[PDB]
Amino acid sequence: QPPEEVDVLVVGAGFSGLYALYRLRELGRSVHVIETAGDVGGVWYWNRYPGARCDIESIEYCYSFSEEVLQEWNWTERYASQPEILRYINFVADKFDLRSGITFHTTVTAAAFDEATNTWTVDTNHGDRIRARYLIMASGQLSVPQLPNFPGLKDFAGNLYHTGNWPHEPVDFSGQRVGVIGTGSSGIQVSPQIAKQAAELFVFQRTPHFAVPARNAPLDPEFLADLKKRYAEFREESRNTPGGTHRYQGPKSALEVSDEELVETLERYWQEGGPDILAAYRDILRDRDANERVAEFIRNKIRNTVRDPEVAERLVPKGYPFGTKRLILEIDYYEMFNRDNVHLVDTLSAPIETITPRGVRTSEREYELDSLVLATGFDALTGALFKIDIRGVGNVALKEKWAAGPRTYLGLSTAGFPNLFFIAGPGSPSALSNMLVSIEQHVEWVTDHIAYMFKNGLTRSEAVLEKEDEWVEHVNEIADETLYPMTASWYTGANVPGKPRVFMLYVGGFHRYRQICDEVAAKGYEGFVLT
Ligand SMILES: Cc1cc2nc3c(=O)[nH]c(=O)nc-3n(C[C@H](O)[C@H](O)[C@H](O)COP(=O)(O)OP(=O)(O)OC[C@H]3O[C@@H](n4cnc5c(N)ncnc54)[C@H](O)[C@@H]3O)c2cc1C
Ligand SMILES: NC(=O)c1ccc[n+]([C@@H]2O[C@H](COP(=O)([O-])OP(=O)(O)OC[C@H]3O[C@@H](n4cnc5c(N)ncnc54)[C@H](OP(=O)(O)O)[C@@H]3O)[C@@H](O)[C@H]2O)c1
Repeated sequence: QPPEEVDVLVVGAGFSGLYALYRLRELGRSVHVIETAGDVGGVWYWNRYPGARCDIESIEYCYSFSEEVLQEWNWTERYASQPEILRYINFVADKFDLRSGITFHTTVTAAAFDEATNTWTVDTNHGDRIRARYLIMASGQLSVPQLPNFPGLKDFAGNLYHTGNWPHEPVDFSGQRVGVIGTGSSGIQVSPQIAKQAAELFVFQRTPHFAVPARNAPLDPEFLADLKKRYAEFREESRNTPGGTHRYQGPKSALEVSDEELVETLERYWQEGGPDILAAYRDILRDRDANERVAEFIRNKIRNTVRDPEVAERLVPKGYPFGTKRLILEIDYYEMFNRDNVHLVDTLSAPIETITPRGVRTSEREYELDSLVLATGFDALTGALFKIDIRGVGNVALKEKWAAGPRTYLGLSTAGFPNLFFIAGPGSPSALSNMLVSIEQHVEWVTDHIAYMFKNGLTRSEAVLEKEDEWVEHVNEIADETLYPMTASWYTGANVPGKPRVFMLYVGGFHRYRQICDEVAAKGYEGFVLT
């Protein structure tokens, strides 16, 4: 049961909300959180599909705000499984008694600024009404599942699942004819797991995404002990990087090197595994010819992975630059296609027409299935905010202001909507980074800002409209220096039909972006109106 007035409300109980709750307490503030879900964890609470695993390594993908948590906690594998990560979150939440500051089972529905009192009044599906000086939107980047644009979906007789709203109690596909739609990270992760239990597996792929080997391994518990001795320092280094990790920044250009050098250099990445390949060369995301050279190498690796060249060629990604859809880490995925019971249905030759109660109809045949798994992604970046009637000055709706794409200052706030902050979302580095580094800066930067308003006894913080536009024009200016906006991905909005095709994410580098937020805060929050 939620308090009637509060200094700051936080929506979302994943990494972001939890940390905001922790830190606002530290700074002597009344703070409370509302979360749709039954318990903490966010993505790692929702995404229980089998195979679910982080793609940034354990030693990197973690909170660094607590010397205690760094020293105590023991990660076991190169990449944490979803259960491992959920325990981690449960551990941190227990350590600081965080639930006491959280309402669960509660979806927020509407929020509305009030010029009279400079406060947000905020409503829920339980009928709660809450009044606050600030509202922190920590409701995520990949949180509202999206479903494919297909008729007959409610007719399917068998069992229907989305990977981001997966059952809490494990599913049995034993001896079933199972189908998966979507071959993004989710579809690539969950598929080899089902391949192992199902009688026959049908993988319905549209556009092939580029995937490289994870090469998971046990963590050497002595390497973890040396590291722990300099943990704070290790992390501080990851903060001083474009991507938030120790990924080496290749100084050279993909074009300047010989064919022989390109192969040997990319081969040492392919053997090691992980996503560091993205930065093998300075200009992979800057030059069509550079990219193409890297893209081809990866393409051949794929062809050598599958025995049936016909089926191999169907997996090769075509028509978009390498890296401009999110890069996926695979484990035994392409190898899966060698098994008698695994079938790759290519929806580009043969588009899906409809879901029948027996299964899936493409243009060429019909497929019969006991279960259909939807690994079709999310209403990315804007989706969770959009489900919420957010109204600010002049009764202006958030949804409409942003219909031509997100409009923000530093991604952190928007003109016409004072006292409102978005954690790790459009206009900022957000997902183009180890999201934990993205999430800490933002929680800190916002929370420092709230602390600053109270000490100086102010009550109203708004983005100057000119700066907001200056910023937005800046984000698209740099986006267009790269290869990013030239491909239909969730970054653009291209998976939600009708959504405006614009690249939603800052591309300058976490490092660069964070020194801008620092100068800003340093000059007393330049580009804001404070009263
Ligand atoms: C399957 C998956 C795996 C991931 N893998 C990686 C990875 O490899 N590396 C990486 O850096 N990042 C990864 N990400 C990105 C991920 O978003 C971040 O890593 C991070 O977990 C985000 O945490 P968060 O607190 O910002 O939001 P989330 O974890 O997304 O939490 C948002 C919460 O807000 C709640 N919520 C939303 N709207 C409302 C509202 N109306 N009312 C009440 N509650 C609401 C949701 O239920 C959810 O619990 C992954 C994402 C997914 C989907
Ligand atoms: N290992 C990890 O670290 C991990 C795991 C899961 C998620 N994530 C994060 O969250 C993002 C989501 O990954 P995701 O796989 O869940 O979602 P996604 O990347 O958006 O994948 C969408 C997939 O579903 C397909 N699809 C969507 N609509 C379709 C339709 N109407 N008909 C047929 N196919 C359709 C897409 O094909 P098209 O390409 O042709 O659109 C693609 O194959 C990831 O990129 C990453 O940022 C990370």
